[PDB]
Amino acid sequence: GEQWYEKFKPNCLEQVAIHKRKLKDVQEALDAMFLPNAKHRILLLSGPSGCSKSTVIKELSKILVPKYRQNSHKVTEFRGDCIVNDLPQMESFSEFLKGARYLVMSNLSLILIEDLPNVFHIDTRRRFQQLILQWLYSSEPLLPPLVICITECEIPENDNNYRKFGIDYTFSAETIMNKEILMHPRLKRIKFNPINSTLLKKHLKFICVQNMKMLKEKNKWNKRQEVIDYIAQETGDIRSAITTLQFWATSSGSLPISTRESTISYFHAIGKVIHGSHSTNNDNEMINNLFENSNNLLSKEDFKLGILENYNTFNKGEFSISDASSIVDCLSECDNMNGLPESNEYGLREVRKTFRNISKQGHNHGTVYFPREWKVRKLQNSFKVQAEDWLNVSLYKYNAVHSFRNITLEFGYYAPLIRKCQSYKK
Amino acid sequence: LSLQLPWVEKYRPQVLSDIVGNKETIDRLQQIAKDGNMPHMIISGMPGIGKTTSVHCLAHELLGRSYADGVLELNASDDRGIDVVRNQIKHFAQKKLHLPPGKHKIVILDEADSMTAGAQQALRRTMELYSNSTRFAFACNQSNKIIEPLQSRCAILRYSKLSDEDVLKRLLQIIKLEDVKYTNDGLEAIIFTAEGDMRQAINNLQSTVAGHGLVNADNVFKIVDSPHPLIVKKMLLASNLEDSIQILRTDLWKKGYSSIDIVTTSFRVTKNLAQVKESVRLEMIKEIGLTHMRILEGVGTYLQLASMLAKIHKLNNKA
Amino acid sequence: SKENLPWVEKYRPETLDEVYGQNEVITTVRKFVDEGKLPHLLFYGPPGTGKTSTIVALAREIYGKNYSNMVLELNASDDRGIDVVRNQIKDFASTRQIFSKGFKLIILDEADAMTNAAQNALRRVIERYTKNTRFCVLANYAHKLTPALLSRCTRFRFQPLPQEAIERRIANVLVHEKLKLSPNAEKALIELSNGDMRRVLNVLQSCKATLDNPDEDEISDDVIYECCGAPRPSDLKAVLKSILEDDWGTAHYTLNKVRSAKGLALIDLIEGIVKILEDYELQNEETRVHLLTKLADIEYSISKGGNDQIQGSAVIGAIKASFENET
Amino acid sequence: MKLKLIVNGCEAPDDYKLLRTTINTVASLRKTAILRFNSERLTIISTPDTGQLWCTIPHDVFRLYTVISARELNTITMECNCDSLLSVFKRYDRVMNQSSNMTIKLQSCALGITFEEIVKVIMHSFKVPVKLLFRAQDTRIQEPMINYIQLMMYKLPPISGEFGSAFHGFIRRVERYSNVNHIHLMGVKVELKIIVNELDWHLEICWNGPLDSSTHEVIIRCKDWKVCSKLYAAFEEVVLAISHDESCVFHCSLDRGPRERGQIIYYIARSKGL
Amino acid sequence: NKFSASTVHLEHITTALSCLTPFGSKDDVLIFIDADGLSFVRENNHVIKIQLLLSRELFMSYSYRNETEDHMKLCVKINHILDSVSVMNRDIVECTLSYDGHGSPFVLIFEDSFISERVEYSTYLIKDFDTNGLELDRERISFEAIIKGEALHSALKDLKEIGCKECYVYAKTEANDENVFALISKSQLGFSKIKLPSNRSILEKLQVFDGDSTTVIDGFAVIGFFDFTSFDKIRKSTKIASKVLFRMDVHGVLSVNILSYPGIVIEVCMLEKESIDEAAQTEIELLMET
Amino acid sequence: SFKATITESGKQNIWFRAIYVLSTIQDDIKITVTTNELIAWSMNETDTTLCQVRFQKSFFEEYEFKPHEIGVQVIHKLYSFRVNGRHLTTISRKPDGDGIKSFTIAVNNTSTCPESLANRLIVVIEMDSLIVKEYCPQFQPIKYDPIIINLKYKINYICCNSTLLKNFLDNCNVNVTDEVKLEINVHRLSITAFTKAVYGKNNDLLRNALSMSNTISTLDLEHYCLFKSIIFKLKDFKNFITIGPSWKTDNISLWFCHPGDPILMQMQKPGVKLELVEVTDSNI
DNA sequence: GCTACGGCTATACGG
DNA sequence: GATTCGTATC
Ligand SMILES: Nc1ncnc2c1ncn2[C@@H]1O[C@H](COP(=O)(O)OP(=O)(O)OP(O)(O)=S)[C@@H](O)[C@H]1O
Ligand SMILES: Nc1ncnc2c1ncn2[C@@H]1O[C@H](COP(=O)(O)OP(=O)(O)OP(O)(O)=S)[C@@H](O)[C@H]1O
Ligand SMILES: Nc1ncnc2c1ncn2[C@@H]1O[C@H](COP(=O)(O)OP(=O)(O)OP(O)(O)=S)[C@@H](O)[C@H]1O
Ligand SMILES: [Mg+2]
Ligand SMILES: [Mg+2]
Ligand SMILES: [Mg+2]
Repeated sequence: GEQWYEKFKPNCLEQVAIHKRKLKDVQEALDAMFLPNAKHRILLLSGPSGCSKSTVIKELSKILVPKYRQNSHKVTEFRGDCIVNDLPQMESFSEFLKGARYLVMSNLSLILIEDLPNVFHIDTRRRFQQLILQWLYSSEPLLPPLVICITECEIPENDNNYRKFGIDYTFSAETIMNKEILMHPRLKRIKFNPINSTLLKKHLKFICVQNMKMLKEKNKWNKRQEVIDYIAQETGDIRSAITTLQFWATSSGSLPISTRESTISYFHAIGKVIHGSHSTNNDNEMINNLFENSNNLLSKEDFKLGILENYNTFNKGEFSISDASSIVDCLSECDNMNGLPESNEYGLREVRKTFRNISKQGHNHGTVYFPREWKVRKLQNSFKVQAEDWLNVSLYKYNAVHSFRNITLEFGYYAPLIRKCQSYKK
Repeated sequence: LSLQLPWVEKYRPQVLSDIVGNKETIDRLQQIAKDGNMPHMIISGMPGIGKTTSVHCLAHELLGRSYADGVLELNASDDRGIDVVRNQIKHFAQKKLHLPPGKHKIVILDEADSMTAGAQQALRRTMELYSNSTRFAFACNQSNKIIEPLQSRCAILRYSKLSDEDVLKRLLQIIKLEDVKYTNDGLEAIIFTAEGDMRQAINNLQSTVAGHGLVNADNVFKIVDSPHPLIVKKMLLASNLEDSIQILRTDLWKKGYSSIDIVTTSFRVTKNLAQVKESVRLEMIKEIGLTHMRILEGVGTYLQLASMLAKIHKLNNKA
Repeated sequence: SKENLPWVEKYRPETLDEVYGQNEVITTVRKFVDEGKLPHLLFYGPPGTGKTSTIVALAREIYGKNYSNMVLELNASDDRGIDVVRNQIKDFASTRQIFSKGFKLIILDEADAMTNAAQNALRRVIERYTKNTRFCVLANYAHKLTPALLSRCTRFRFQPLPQEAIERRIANVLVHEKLKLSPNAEKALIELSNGDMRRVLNVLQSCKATLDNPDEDEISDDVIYECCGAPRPSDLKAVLKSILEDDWGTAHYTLNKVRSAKGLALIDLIEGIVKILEDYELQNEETRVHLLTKLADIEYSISKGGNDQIQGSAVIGAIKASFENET
Repeated sequence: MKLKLIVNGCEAPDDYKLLRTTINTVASLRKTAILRFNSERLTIISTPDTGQLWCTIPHDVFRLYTVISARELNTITMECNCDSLLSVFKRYDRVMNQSSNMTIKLQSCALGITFEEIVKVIMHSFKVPVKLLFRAQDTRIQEPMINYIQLMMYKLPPISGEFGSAFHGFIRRVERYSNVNHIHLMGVKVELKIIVNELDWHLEICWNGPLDSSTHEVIIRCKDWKVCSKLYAAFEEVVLAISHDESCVFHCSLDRGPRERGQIIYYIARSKGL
Repeated sequence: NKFSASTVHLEHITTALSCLTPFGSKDDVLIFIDADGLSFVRENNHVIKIQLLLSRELFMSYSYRNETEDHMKLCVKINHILDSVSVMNRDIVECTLSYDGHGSPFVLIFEDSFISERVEYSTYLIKDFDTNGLELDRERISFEAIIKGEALHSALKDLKEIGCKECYVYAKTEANDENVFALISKSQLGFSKIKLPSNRSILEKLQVFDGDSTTVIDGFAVIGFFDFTSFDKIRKSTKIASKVLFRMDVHGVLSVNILSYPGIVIEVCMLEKESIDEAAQTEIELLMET
Repeated sequence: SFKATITESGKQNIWFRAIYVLSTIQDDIKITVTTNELIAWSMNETDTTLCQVRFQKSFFEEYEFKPHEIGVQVIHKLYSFRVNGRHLTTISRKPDGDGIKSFTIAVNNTSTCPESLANRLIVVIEMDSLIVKEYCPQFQPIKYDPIIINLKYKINYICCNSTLLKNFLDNCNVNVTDEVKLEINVHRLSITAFTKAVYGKNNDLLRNALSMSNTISTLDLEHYCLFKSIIFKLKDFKNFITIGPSWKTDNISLWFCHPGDPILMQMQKPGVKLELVEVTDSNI
């Protein structure tokens, strides 16, 4: 009389739908974080939705927290719905983190933060970033272990005017946690992957064998295998798979089986645009589905830069120069359309059509990379700082003004070979 | 001095039996009503195909007498933020309402595609703790708008466009219950202009009967207009340039359609076109994009549309 | 004080019988109001077609002496965000009638320039309060509206004003102002307006101003062309003939003479040549493509500014090159 | 840096009142008020269009004012959290309202503020974190110079005088309004005309009482005008000076004398020109 | 000047104008000027209207030298006027309200011997609609009740404190000299009612008619479903009031007369919500049976 | 099921203050009704701060309780339910300009009540002007768990007068200092509301170090049984202290043994019993 | 004298 | 989506 993702829930660590390597590394990290030494303070779990990112922490705490606790068992999940009377919503998480640090000896309990505060609001987002930053840099000799399961999901289109970006596009850990936290030596980011087909089939078969009377009663036990295979091959979400299986089993008719559609990742979308999709051989259908399901990813200028930086992976880069010229020319034309959706459609349709007429069997492809634009902009900012310093020291010594363009082109190069080459002589 | 409900509201379905179209989905909803074990659902489809009416009918047939305090119909018109999800939805879900066996409260979050991200994140938490007593019933035109973590624990029932037979059946029921003189060609024209939208067909029939009386093709077409996505497809697929130019100048320009609308409809039709080569399709998309840029800059004129048609015909027929 | 008004504001129709042209829409809404029930309307069409003068006249004819407390009008000149839609419209359309007069009309002029969030929040207000409130939507661009909002709105298309309606309105304006207009000048007004009453009214006001004696003098075609700086058909035909037949030097000289003796702009001449070239034989299909593409490019360049002489030479060369595909 | 100052209220109700007024003003203006502790006196700096506040607190104010440092003329500069200083001064004046001096020291930086209260030895320790600035930044922070080319020092009526309450009301006339952002002060050979011009809301507040001290005009922000009005309430001697389209000077002075006089000056930069 | 009125007491007019504060905080107001005095009419969303009257006897130098019009109307803002009349005092500040006809600012000259403040406000064209639209019909009054100002103010403050998203009005009279008048609140806490006392000190008079304003009936309850966002617009108005009179007709229009020179009379009118739910009235009636 | 009336000014004030503080501890206040006393308690989201208020039968003028209702929990028989704190705190507040003549709270889950009263608490407020206000806040029946700490903690014992403590707490602010360092010595007793500082990457200053302190005496201590440098939170401590003086009928007792065992608090009234438990730090 | 209240203010949120 | 490496298992 309830949903099948409950009741038929994992009871031990073996029942958890997770790969062996993932389980072993998560357990190693947890055991390292429960030692008296505090090499790692927080464990930043991340991954797609419903990838056993929550059901494994409780099972680990069932056989880890009591062992290392003192004598004189579960988690301390943060409730984001508790509206305290004399407490602002920003201060709710502050109080949570300031009261959860007292669980060290005789009160040890893992701190699980899955439902993050409204990080879409800038003020509380930076307050949370500061609070977790204080946790890493805390002078406290002993702190309890802490886990932040940031479920990555593609934030859909919104009516927010600007509100910067990042958290308005994706709900990844990089859009919530800042670079200082990610690169902190005491942070361990163990990412999670979608559940493999084998474990999904195993668990679905376990559910089916645990309830077969109604399956055979509704002449579905003989058709169970195809349904299980289709469900385990269409989605990598365990909870969604169980819900779909329950919906199909409880039903009585010929309703087609449907499941949630996964969002195509950035590298995945780049590969689909460059190489294609094995499922669909029609370019128009694939492009239309890609734009309809994920338009927040194909609209960013990074994806065009991604194609520009990754189209040299087809046949390791041995394709004709004319194809590359056409691709880059059309990319420039799309850049010259001020971000219209038509330009976004054309810049991918042309690439897919070009990489279709030259598709040759038995040609190894290379690897892709993120566009090298952040490095370039950081170097440009460094050069800006250098030019500003040079012009500042220039005006302080002598009354001569020099334009930044000339500094970049002429002054910048000759300034060392003049000043430092005469410092030698002094 | 009107006091007369529109035909859209007048013959609104109150049972899960007169809802035409999507026979399998309606049968599944009937099974849910019979049993009561309603799972979380996210109904998705084109506008005006019974998405909201089906949810309301299933809520009426599940809660029954407890419909007054068993359903919380929230919508885009009402305030839907993180605060409202954390207080009103939380209290409604947390409410201990006695219900018949196998019955759960139905939080009707209609137009859930327009909800804020933080509200959906709080919905995740409230649904994780309150799903043994309450069952959320989302209703949106696009399932992708609802975040995947929410879709993880919600069953998906995507609605399809109503066929020309179910719409005809419901229209005939309305005609019989209203005693309206009809013509076969008139009903065919109503179905054609409906484009699978039952509410639009009902509105067109009501307008035709109230303004002209007898419902035939002439009276339907003298008040309702042929869909412009079809004239756009006709002009884009015209082999000869003169034919397309005439189809534009007489059926989209003098008819009173803005150039920007003509460009957007052309882009959509090209996206959803068929029997055209991929290179031709992308070249047409590029031409439509150039024309769209020219329209947006402020050069919106018939000349730009004619140039777009000329470019399309040139890339279709070569040199 | 109505005399101290622009002719586009003091000639605004006050009753449905003064809204010429849109006869089908007027008849349909009259049938609706006479039969009591009025569906949620949506008026669409080019600007200046009477999409507001019709709805305001309908509101006046429905709510006599009560056009103020029964009708709420919101336009782009005021904020129409989420808060406005969720508070003001809801409060107005959620209250009982003043004197049980009927339903509460809500006129949303220029609803195209509205955020999609507001357009989606308005739909449930429209559907949940349809018993005592009927919404009217005025928009010039249909692509700006949510498809669901279009679904829950009966669509009336305000087509460009036909020649007969504009002629009748011009006759009424002439009678009211005691003016005289030549039939050729009236046809020039028809072609200049291209389905827009406000353009005709403004040009007539400017012509009356341009006349030394607005009483004993007749507004001729020359006045109608001089007051707006528009090219006469004769000069456009001469320019087209010079470009199509004479050599490059004489064509350029004729173009310069036409654009200098009267001050005519180049874009107006381009539009006139385009219009005169539509009803041409042009057997070869490539000539049409060349003409349309090159003239559109030149018009786009003119819209961004530049050298008028170079643009005119480009026009001449483009037309000559396009008509070389003829032979 | 053995900075150890001692403040008391009962033995002198004027110097402590001046110190409290300065602390309240610097707290109201902005955060992180600079404290330039010299050997001769003390200056509570408040430097960000935005106005600047400068005061001269004589060493006679503090019973054991000792500032010893290796820098020039024993100059110690230390930016401090004025909010915490405001809180501790509020606590101390609450203690006085309810005979222990407010002894302060520089513990390590940190201000070892402490004072006892009797309801009963209730020692209220109020350590406040404080930074220490260098000479280069201290030399960078300097009091602005006002050229007296035509600066007219309109002598404001004393508070104790009969006209004092009327002039205070005249100053606060524009405060009660809500849509007031910029105030166009005008001074003529003398009377004060508080004139505020908007799109439709006109204002011609004028003072008719006798005043002591061509025309002078300046436009200043109403945010600083409330601060000036609050300052005018405490100090008996008050001088308001107007620079023609250049600046505005609200010169307050507390003549302790013999004994060094204390003054506080707030320079207002015309938010917009004439 | 066509109009010129001088007053010595500013706190009274200040409170009278501040009674309009709960309405649009920064918007336009209409000021009718006639021989009787000057008035302030404010309407929000065409659902609620408030009218404040200041009689001639309140002032001391009322002239009204205009002759071409029986009444003179002008549209100005509210915040600036309230701030000007909030001048308080130290010596009486004699206001010099003036208006020199069409195209002239509504000048407020304040003289305090030492201070000669003069304030001018430009006039906006018109509200441009029939203001007299919320007036109740004096033939179909459903009920007429009089309640003291303090009790109603306390009840409205209590409703505001507990949220009170929507409000109901319950009025019923019995032949056994037992009259019941109370307000129901649909808030986050559910349906909460506030029963006013039947004593004549609180409720001086209660007469439930039958849509004719003449026949008094017993056992019939008049339900008025009013949105509280408009019902709280007169919360502070009753705070300075002595007696408050309630009038609601069958047209769903509430009329509240507030009275504290013959004092100040505040005549407000409110529209009634459509009451979509049929069971809402039924459940209110069932709740009122206890 | 039960009925309890509060016909007094001070009793109503202390009831409102206790409800407000329990709301400032957790979003929903949990109330357990018994045949001898009314117990309202709240617990933090981290299971670290727990406060229980026990209004005895003598607190209510008419405290009836009939557990013969058809949830119910048996150990004596007591009925427990959970109600929203933010909804109960806006009911018990004293209106300004008027006075609460009678404040009674009751519920009847029997078959007599209709669906409108089903799972709806009844609280009735009567003004001095005879104005009667009715509210129906919703509730959900739950089960009560008595945390056995007071029976086990009764380790050093400290009894101090709450006047100076309350003054120091109201002088403190919950946004600048979030710690309480209660240090008691044989010579003097000191309470410091300090704040640990957090250093950034390049030895920056991420968190300030406000160190408000207060030392009074040892003789003034009513009972200083040393038989200590304990540290705990501040925000809940101030509210629990301010609970008491709201009734004009004031001291408080301290219980703590080890840095791991939570510190126990208890201050009593003629009809109100107050208890607070806070988990401290074990950083020796 | 203390109160209960009017005005001030620090401020979490708003758009 | 493609590559390289890596166990685990039938
Ligand atoms: N064999 C199984 N393996 C994993 N989860 C299972 C299994 N059987 C049932 N479940 C349920 O499926 C759900 C999966 O939970 P998790 O994926 O761990 O949570 P999650 O990853 O945080 O999901 P999100 O990110 O909140 S959408 C839980 O409710 C489990 O109780
Ligand atoms: N299958 C159907 N059978 C009968 N009437 C229908 C059907 N689908 C829609 N309608 C009519 O459509 C009108 C309202 O339909 P809705 O369910 O509100 O539209 P919708 O499917 O929810 O699309 P949106 O997104 O809400 S615009 C009523 O007049 C219904 O009678
Ligand atoms: N049918 C008509 N007959 C006579 N005058 C008309 C007619 N339609 C429009 N006009 C005139 O044109 C003016 C502008 O028309 P409106 O109805 O106010 O605006 P509109 O036609 O809706 O165009 P937009 O989209 O609002 S800019 C009116 O005030 C009339 O003077
Ligand atoms: Mg989880
Ligand atoms: Mg719907
Ligand atoms: Mg218009």
